[PDB]
Amino acid sequence: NKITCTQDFLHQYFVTERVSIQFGLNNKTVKRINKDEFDKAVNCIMSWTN
Amino acid sequence: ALEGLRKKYKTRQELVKALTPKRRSIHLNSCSNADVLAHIKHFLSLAANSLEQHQQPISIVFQNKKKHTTLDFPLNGPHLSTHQFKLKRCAILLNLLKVVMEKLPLGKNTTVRDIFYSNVELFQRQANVVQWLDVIRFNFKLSPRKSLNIIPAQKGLVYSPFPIDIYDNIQKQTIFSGKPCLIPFFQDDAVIKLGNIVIVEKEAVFTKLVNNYHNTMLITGKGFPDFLTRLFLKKLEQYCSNLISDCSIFTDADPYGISIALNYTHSNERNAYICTMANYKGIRITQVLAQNNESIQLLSLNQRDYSLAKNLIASLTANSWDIATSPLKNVVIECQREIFFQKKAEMNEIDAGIFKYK
Amino acid sequence: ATANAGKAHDADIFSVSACNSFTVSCSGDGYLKVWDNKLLDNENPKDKSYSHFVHKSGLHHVDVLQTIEFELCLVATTSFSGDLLFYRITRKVIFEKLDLLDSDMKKHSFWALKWGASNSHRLVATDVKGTTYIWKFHPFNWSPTLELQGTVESPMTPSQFATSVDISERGLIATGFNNGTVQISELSTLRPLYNFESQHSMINNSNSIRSVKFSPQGSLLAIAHDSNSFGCITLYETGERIGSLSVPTGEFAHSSWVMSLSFNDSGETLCSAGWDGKLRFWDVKTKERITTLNMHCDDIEIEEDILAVDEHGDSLAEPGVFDVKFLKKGWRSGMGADLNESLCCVCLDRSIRWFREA
Amino acid sequence: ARDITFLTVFLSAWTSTVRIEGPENSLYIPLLLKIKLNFKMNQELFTKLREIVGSSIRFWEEQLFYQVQDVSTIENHVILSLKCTILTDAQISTFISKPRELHTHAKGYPEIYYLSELSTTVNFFSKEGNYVEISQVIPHFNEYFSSLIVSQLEFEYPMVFSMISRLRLKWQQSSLAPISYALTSNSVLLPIMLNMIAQDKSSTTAYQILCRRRGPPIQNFQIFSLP
DNA sequence: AGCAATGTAATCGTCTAGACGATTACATTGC
Ligand SMILES: [Mg+2]
Repeated sequence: NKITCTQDFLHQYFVTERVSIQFGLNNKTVKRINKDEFDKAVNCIMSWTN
Repeated sequence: ALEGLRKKYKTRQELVKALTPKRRSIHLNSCSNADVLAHIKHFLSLAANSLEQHQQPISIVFQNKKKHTTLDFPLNGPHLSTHQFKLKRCAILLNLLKVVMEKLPLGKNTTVRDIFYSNVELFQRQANVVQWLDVIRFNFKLSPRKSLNIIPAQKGLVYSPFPIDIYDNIQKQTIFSGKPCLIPFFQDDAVIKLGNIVIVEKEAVFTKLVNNYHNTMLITGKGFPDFLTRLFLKKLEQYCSNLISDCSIFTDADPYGISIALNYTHSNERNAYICTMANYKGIRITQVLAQNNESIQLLSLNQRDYSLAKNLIASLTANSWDIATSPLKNVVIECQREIFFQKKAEMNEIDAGIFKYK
Repeated sequence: ATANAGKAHDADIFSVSACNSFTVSCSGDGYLKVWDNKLLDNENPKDKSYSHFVHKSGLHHVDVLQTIEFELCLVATTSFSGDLLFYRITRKVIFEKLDLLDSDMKKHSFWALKWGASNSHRLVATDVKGTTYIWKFHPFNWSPTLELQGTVESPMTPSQFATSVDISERGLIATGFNNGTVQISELSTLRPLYNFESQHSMINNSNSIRSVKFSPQGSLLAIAHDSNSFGCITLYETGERIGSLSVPTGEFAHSSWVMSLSFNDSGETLCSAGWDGKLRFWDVKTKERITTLNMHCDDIEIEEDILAVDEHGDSLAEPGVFDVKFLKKGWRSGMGADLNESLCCVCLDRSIRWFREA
Repeated sequence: ARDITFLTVFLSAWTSTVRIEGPENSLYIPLLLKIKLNFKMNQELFTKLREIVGSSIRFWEEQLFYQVQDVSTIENHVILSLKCTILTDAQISTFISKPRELHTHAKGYPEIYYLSELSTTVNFFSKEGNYVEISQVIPHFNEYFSSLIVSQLEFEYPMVFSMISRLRLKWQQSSLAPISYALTSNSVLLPIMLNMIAQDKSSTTAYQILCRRRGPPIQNFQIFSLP
């Protein structure tokens, strides 16, 4: 099987988000990315540099 | 695996309570040896087979002293509280429930101290055993004192110049004349026979009177009196009041002595068995400053000696109004006097003939 | 020398005050017993006891305030649980309890109390821990109000009992303590000018401070303490020692603690109230005894008004004195009202006896 | 030879792997446990990455209660030799091995499997290419090695990568033998109770955020913190 | 040493989701 995301479950349910100082589990920088869009993006990145 | 727990249940609540392991909440309750034996065996067997075959997380639930606590086995409370070492209370409960099994059929009572010393590395304290005994005693509608063959350890000690004779239909024990021994143990039925009362504390002044001994009997529970000493005093009074006379507690001037004396004198509104002869002729602060006209005896009050002295002023004067006439008038006035004077006396160093009439 | 108000209260009188109209005196049995100052020729003050129940815990301190320049008079009193209980005594007599403090602040046990007259009326009161608050009166349609303006924290750690206090004219809040260290502050600065201590350089003991009184001018400062079995008074001129008033035999002024003392109107005499029962009058120049007022319970043959036996059975032929006060000229009424200056006293046998010499 | 390889969650594109040495109601137990973190990136980059990897000793020693031994690099990897502090060989024997052979009958005991290797294959794709930026990968070393713990490694292996479950086990393992010794005058129920403690779901991180939350400061989860 | 009380710490209800605050809990005084 595959893992979810720590924030996907954290955002599907209604958590008041103030657990950043307590649980430290809220990192806003990046989220779950679909495999197809990520693959096409990295392919484009490699193709640009050549 | 979340594939089946996240995409099918879609609620913040209604999930932490539904997808919770099936707990078999078991009640401790369901006046004879066979009845309690059978009920405790049923508890033990129903817990054991549930753990073994069905694999059921047990949830022990019981009642506590009325002014509810549930001891779940795999600490399955979804709230990791810092104060959560709850399996050391459950393993003492289930261990005492085994000693009860091992001691009931023999019909010979065993003290709390022996039970503690059998498994000291587990119970870790003789107070814990008593605390958990006074819970399974209540949850079984049994008297805390007349109970499932577990007895106190005879703290209180009595000096008497005449052989008193207890009579318990457990057969009779016998306190002997002139031998500072412990008060004999007996159940709540004995007809005490004689063949005056001066109660003390700390065992130090008591030992001094035993050494001196210049017909006065010297009952003395060592700190704050135990149940055995209070039962001894009560039954002694109610069976030989026409012999004995002038019961007198003797404590020092600290706002602790005034509580040790209060233990003999009167308990709360639920005060079943207390010695009612407690004419508290204690060593007051106006009795030391009068003999101080023959390391100072007078010690200034700290923040514990006083905080507890003004707590017997707020407590005593709660329902009764008239201070002019009351059995606690003497206690209240002496309690206010220490707070005003800021200095408490002692009885260890000021021993004299005041204890006797002459 | 004046009509003794024997058997005033029935538990224990603990203080007294004077208001040129009133002679308010708290006691242990909950209620004040204000006595009208002006009699006519012989009327006993017993029928003038205008009692009013205040708090059932008890009372230890009391102080009054008279402003005549329309005739607002107040009476403050602290209880044995710790509470300011201002009572605006109007005029027959009505005891309207006043509430000038919020319940939020009322969390600590106030102990001492003393009023400060306006030259801006001020009142201060020490806590049991050692804190010393300083209020300020704004009576000014009618709403008396007590407003805080400072608090001189006890520098010591751990803190002591904080027995006494003063609000001297020019401003020096001599907060006495349970072992020397008489804190000295300023009424308009709240910055401790000095921090005194017990000049005794003997072994470590508990020499408490019972009273701290100033001079009407504002120069002298009487200090009354005890060497744990005697009474001594040492002046702290504004600690800086001027001398130790005592009597020849050692270094003691009384055979027991000097419980209270007060200055005079001209500041030329220092009356003393000792547990030894005498009232030895000192002087600020000669430092010698003037007169002795021994007390005994044989003034009246009839036993119904005099008290000679305590609650337990001992003989109070040697009554202690908890508080005495001085009355200005034209305060008391009777013979020698203007040519003589009167003083009142409070004894152990619960008998307020106003006094007059020559 | 059953093996489990978690699917590649594209947070950058990386993977995982749990190697087990068992015979095929189960109880998973740490070996005696090496956590491999080979990057497989097609400079000082390896030095700083090893620094971040070794910056998690505070986590492994204050949350999961482990004991690091080596941070050795076998020519490609940043492996961490981890020895369990709670599930020591003495406890591993005492709790389960003795009744598993002493009480030989149709008991129903859980068959204990094992696990040694956790080979992660985090493969970053930097936007600028070969060059990287420091402190930019903390919310990439913290949103994978926390998501994997939250999702499955606390459910299907609650004894080796579970914070609160291991905390409860080390809290209540002292009174685990005398609670059955007083229940059946034996030690038969030790493996069943140890399996039930792992099977408990009310001690995973999923059911711990969603509560009344009486105590804030626990489960820091900010692993691989930059020095 | 068998019983007890003080002090504060932690959690549990209400009332403004956290807080505070007004309540019980058990550790550390004590005789
Ligand atoms: Mg004592």
